[PDB]
Amino acid sequence: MNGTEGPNFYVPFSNKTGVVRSPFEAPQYYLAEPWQFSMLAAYMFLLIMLGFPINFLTLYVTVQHKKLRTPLNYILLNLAVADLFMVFGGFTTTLYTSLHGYFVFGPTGCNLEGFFATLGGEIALWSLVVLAIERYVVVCKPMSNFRFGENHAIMGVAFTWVMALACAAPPLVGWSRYIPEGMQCSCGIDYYTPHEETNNESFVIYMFVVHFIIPLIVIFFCYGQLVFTVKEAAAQQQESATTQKAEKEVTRMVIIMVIAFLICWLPYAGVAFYIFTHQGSDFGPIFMTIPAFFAKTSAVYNPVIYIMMNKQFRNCMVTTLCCGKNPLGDDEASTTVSKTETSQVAPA
Repeated sequence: MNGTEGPNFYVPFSNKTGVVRSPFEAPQYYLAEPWQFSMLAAYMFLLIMLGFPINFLTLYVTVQHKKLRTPLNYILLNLAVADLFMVFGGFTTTLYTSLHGYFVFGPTGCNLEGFFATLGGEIALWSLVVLAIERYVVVCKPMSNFRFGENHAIMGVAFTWVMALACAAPPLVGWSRYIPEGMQCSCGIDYYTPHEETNNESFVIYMFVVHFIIPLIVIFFCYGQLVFTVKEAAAQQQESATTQKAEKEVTRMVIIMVIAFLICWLPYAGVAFYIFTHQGSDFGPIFMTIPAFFAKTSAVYNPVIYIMMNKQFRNCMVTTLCCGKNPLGDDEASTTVSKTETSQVAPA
């Protein structure tokens, strides 16, 4: 093979020189400099330092605050949870793996990186499939009476977790295993070899069709059906008594989360596919590695988006720090939500 294969792994590098050992048992410092793996070791550490306290902050604020109860805040809390799963779970393995330069926990450590990432990566995706259908019913209106209430929020969150576990789990009972990637610090599904002992040429097609390409058509469909109804446009301080202005401000954030998804995943999906088509071709370590760790900023953007645009949530998380007794003058145009302050608006 152009790229070396293993019984339970695959190192993308030539072995005519005769240096390649198992990423589980041995290091991989022939793929790069002695301080090149320190990048990843410092990258994961400085990412987990900003991943945990933002996801835990989002978790602390959303549940403690009242007005934040629509499917908007349920699903984006589900993401904050799904993202915190990664920072504490899958990211800590690859931090400790990148600290040594190889999976010190064995082939089990490959799963910790490959399980939490594939799990959290799909909850990031299928959340947008729930949020895509939310725009479809309330805005485009096939059924004008129907609207996503609190019931469909939890069924949406429950729906996201079922799809993620139907992708991440199956690899662990004789199906396509997780194999180290590039510098062998990130660990993803074996699309590197036609390992027909465990259906590595077959099972890879399952995830790229069911757990990927269908969702993006669903999101481009709802974004596409909004060719007439709600195109990219703006409005003043309030509309429909501070309803449609705040509602359309969420519509931005719903179909902005798909924009950020496409930026922080296509790069991995393009390279991961490039290796399936070319099964064991002549490609280097850096070519594949960057994609993976680049893509491992999905445990931070969903919180950032949930904060940055939505002014309904901006004023909420600030109040938890000090705990005051009344709202600011600029406000949100629909009363700001706080722990012991004005989380209230009389409906009209």
